[PDB]
Amino acid sequence: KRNQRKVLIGIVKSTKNAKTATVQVESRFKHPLYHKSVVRHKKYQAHNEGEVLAKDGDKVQIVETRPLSATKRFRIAKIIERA
Amino acid sequence: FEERIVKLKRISKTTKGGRNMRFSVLVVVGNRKGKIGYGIAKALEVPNAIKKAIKAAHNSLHTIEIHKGSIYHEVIGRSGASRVLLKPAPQGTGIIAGGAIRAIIELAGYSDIYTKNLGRNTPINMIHATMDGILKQLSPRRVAILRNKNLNE
Amino acid sequence: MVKIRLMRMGRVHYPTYRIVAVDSRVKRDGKYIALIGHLNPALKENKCKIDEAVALEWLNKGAKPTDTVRSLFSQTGLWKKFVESKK
Amino acid sequence: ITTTKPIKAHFDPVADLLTKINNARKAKLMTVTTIASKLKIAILEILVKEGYLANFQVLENKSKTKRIVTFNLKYTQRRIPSINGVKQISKPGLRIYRPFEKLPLVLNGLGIAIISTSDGVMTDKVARLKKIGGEILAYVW
Amino acid sequence: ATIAQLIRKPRKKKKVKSKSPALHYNLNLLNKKVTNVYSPLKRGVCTRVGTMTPKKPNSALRKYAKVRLTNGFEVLTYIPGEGHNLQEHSVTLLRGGRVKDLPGVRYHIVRGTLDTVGVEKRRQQRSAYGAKKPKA
Amino acid sequence: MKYTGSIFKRSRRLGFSLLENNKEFSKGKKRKTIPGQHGNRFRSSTMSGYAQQLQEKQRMQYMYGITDKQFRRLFRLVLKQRGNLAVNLFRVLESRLDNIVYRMGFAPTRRSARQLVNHGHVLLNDRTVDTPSIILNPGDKVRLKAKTIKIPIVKAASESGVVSPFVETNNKTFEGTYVRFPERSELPAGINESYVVEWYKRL
RNA sequence: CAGCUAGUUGGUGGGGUAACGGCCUACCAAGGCAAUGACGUGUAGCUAUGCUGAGAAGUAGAAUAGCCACAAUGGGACUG
RNA sequence: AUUGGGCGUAAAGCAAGCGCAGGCGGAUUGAAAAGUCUGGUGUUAAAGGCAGCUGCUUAACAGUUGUAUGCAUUGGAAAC
Repeated sequence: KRNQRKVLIGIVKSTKNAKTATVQVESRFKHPLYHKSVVRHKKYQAHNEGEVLAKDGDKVQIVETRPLSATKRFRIAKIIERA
Repeated sequence: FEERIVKLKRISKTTKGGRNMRFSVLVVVGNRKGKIGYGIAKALEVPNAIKKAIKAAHNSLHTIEIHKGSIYHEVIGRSGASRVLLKPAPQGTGIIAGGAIRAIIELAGYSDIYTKNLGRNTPINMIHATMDGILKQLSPRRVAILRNKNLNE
Repeated sequence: MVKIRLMRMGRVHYPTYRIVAVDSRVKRDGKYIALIGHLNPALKENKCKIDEAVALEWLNKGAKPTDTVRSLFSQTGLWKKFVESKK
Repeated sequence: ITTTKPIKAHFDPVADLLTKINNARKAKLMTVTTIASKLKIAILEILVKEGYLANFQVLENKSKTKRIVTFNLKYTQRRIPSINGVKQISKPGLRIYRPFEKLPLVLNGLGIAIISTSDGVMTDKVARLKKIGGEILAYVW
Repeated sequence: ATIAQLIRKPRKKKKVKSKSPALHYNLNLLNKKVTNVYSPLKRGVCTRVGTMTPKKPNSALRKYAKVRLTNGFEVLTYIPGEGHNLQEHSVTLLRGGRVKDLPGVRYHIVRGTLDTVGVEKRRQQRSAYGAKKPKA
Repeated sequence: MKYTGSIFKRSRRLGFSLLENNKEFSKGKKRKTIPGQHGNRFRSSTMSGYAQQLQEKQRMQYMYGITDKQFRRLFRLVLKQRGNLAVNLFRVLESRLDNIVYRMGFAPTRRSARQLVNHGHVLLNDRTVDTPSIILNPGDKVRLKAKTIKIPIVKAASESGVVSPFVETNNKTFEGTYVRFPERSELPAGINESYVVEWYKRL
């Protein structure tokens, strides 16, 4: 089983769009020449299958997959509890 | 003791009806084994100014050590907003520096050294920065004595 | 068809070929997959050493030699270790 | 015991220690007082095992609410300190991280660098022997 | 400043400009447009020929030229040598180089070029002022 | 140009004998003043580091008969290797084929020796040569091609020749060998090679 | 250069395509991107590399090589 | 001026204050382990650069072998 995965913990902003949720990710990277460390946001997309209704504050995990549609590209893999 | 000069300057002060053009000179003298001294003195004519500067220099010398013919640790020469950098070059490369820097280092009987001027370049401040850097250098034996790890550690 | 061909890597008047495992639809002296020894077809008397390691793998998963490559495959004995291991 | 004088720590431990040690070295003083922290402790003993300072005792009240520490500096009868220069590379917001293969040697080995890779403070030479790089606390020479 | 600030505001260089830009611009016909291809030297045709006085330290009378490039730019230009052959719509060739005596003037004529004939009776260094090797 | 007009003027201004000792040995009442109309008194008034460094450079490359760019190439090539700088540089300069022909003593002057080398009169390791810039290594054998020995200019040098210990030769068979590297004190020392070697910060 | 975008966002049925897919289609909702720079302006083939620098790197993308785009200009499709 | 700059009189501290976002932030104990460090694996075309060597009468030059770098993934560590 040689398919790869990107385990990136995110945060669900809003699923107002029907059965589709918006997740936010914070990757920490070193600035190329200043050597300082900064963390940036990059919103991602995963559609609600219906198992759990993620409200505000739900932070989950994401796995790769085929292109499900334009601007909707990844699917949920593992869900972590609220806070 | 080669007593090489570096720069003579036609300095002048003004008096009623005329200029006192009284050119001076800066000189560096070195035994080539550790004795270094510099002399700045003002006089009306070249040879007497040279003699005064040589007397002032040779009057006040001081010693310095030899670590494989070169400095062994980093240092920056801070003197009057004029920095000069000295780096412990590998044995083979040899002397590389400007006018005053080469004068001072060669007259010290050194060898390979890495140098680079920073800030101003007026020769007297060059000499002051170089001497301050070369003398603020600590010997490894001296730091070893004031340490408990004097046994080559 | 991936073809074992010649690549004239050298100055003027002095060809010096590295033998190449390159596809048919690739120009001369282009990018390839694996390297096959080299050649200096001016110096004689075994100036034509070849790796013998991945060339046999290429032949065993599809490869087509050429006449100048037939020559080199002949003396070194590639045929007598290839067509019999084929069966 | 019973220092009867209020003391307060400045800011990040490495800088709070280096400022005091440099001011004490310049002012020819003997000891300075500061609040205690485990990193500050570790740097204190790694220094004293190199013989760069005298007595240092961590002190607490009649409770475990506040812990402080003082230290004396290695002197001579001629009254010259054992410390020559100190400078920190790590800085709040400007942390440095150094792989072993590019580890710097302070003043051709004469100086001392503090490199807390994974097991706390350790000398640069013993870290080179460990061939373990990492974060670098400060330069001491 | 603080690294927390330079991340917000990166550094910028000074971006020094060319010492003589007129020799750099090119423009064609047939959908004319400029592509500033940094030519070492462009030809031209003179439009005005005369003389101007230099500034304070010196005192002379330097014969100048007002030449139009192969593009649309117009530049002042100083002639070299003893005498000249400016012919009032004579096609010339241009050369860079500053002149301290003449403010505004920032060019020279390559002498020995298409029309401006080089000064004769020149035997020292024989390259400027365009004089061939004299017969020995 | 690879050839020079006058040679004694070079020794005049440079103050270094292009020959062994006969450059200014009272030949026609030979002198030592600087050439030109202004040899009266320019003794030492602007002796700068740059001036004397150029002086040693020209001294170093005039007695070898070299020009600038190829000398720069030689310096780069000798800088490519590892060791001491000045002595290795001098070893490379003493590895020149024409210089070794002169040290053979087979020709009175380096110019005649160089013409003989160029004209094919010199054969090296049983191979004919036409390049005066060949690099000789220790243990390399030389002969006089066993041909064109009937030269009046080669003879009186061939019998009368100073056999330096760093290169050995057989007079009658006209065979030579580059056995060991010449030493600093073995060759003329009127050249301060150091000022030359650190006169190049080119790389 | 402060808003930009309405197949644009998301779902449903079908078609389509070497295959995924608003790619299109019939229906439903108004959503989505954006100061961490959207949209716009001008600029430019990208990379290995060349020149320089001790270095962090500045700089052009020469010959040449990998990838990309084009064939007077703009569209269409067969065949393979 | 990240390595590698300053802001009294030489260019440069906003007239001052309240302050969102952001940046940085006391001490102690545990966990996880993103960063951080190190182990393996894969990969990072050739030419070119470096070094050696070979062959050009030798450099110019042609060729051979070795040589870095970064990323992904995987075993650990657990000072910060």
